[PDB]
Amino acid sequence: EVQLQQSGPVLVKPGASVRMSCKASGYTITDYYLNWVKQSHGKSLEWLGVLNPYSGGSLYSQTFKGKATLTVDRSSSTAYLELNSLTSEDSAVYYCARQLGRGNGLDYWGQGTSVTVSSVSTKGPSVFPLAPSSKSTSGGTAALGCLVKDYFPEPVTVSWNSGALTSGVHTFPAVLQSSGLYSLSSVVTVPSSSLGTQTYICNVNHKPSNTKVDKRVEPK
Amino acid sequence: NIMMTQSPSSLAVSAGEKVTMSCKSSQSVLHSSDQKNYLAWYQQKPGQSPKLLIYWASTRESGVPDRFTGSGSGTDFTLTISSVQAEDLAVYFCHQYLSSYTFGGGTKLEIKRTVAAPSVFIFPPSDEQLKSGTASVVCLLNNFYPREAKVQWKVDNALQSGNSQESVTEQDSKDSTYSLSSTLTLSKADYEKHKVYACEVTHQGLSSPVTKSFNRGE
Amino acid sequence: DFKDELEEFFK
Repeated sequence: EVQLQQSGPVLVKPGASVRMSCKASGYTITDYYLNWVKQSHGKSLEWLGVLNPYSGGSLYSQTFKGKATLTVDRSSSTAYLELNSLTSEDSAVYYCARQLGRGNGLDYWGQGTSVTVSSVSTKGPSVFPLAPSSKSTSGGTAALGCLVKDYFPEPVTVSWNSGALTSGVHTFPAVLQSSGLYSLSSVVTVPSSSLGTQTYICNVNHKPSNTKVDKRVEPK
Repeated sequence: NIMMTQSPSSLAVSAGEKVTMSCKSSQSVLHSSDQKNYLAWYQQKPGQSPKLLIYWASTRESGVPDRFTGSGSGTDFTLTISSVQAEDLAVYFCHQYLSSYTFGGGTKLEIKRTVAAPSVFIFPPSDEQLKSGTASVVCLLNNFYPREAKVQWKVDNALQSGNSQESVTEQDSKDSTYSLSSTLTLSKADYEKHKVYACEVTHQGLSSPVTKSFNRGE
Repeated sequence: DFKDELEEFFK
């Protein structure tokens, strides 16, 4: 199946440059143009420009000409966006999105790369269990979770049992603490009857701090 | 540039209703060489990337359900969802690609459903966190509707202020509920001065506040 | 203008 796999989130300082990648699989990269689109928040999309992966040439929005640079490595099926002279208005999610031809829509979008531009240094989270107890049970169900505390920048990603446990999971939006650091919680509801036979591990990733933690969450 | 304006900015319907949303361009998006309106619609579900629904203003992309229909011409376009399903909650964007590509600001489609009271859980601080000097106490309100809810923290019946933070989820794509997490943060020293840690929850589906509590160290 | 640039780019 078609995939556009973008590189992970980054923290960079004002004035620096950043390069991010978008790897196409499941199709021949030169058969589609590749667009890059900024999403500053949930209700905003802004086009940067478009790459022809076959030729290597690019057409840029006037807004981004000289700010953005599009390139391609055909041998590894990978396109790149470099952004220079970064400001805090450049913090956003950047998507790559393929387009067959002039008249087509943007038919497949990568998962986005989050760029935070900030003078604040990265901080990795502490991960603490939210352990199921007699006060986290409702009618044969138990809630359990992990608290991911004190990190910067966003995002933290959390999975459960390496992605085998998705039903019943709520990973909450992070909150910004007065310190300028984020915290979030991720919880799941499971049967109380099988707390002794099942194993629940929250897998926390915070790429800017190289944090990759697995935490077992057990009763008590 | 060609400016795209969407309306309304949000709307909420029950499953099975019809919705319409508007996209207006500040000038024509008619591409002359093929007489196509270079107008696309996208659906972006929470935490996902946009998905192409419609291009040429009215052509449905492959795999898009029949209930999504694009219409319009000139500068006035419409996306109609004939019978909304719970999984359709999303922000819907329009897009012109006649000239330097521009997008509308989105219409957020929310789902209405019956009242559902929260299931409340409370979690003491972990021993690991305590060993480091801080105590975070978490209150979880699971799978409730509507989204308005209030949490009050009480420590041996004293109302807390100034020492908690909360956030609410996006709406669930299957059951149309919300969940909320609140964290009360104390120093370990202060935490160990009190016995009963309680979170008191007010919500439309509760006729009186619900309290969940634990006694520290037990 | 830009519409013309897009036409030539996609040729």
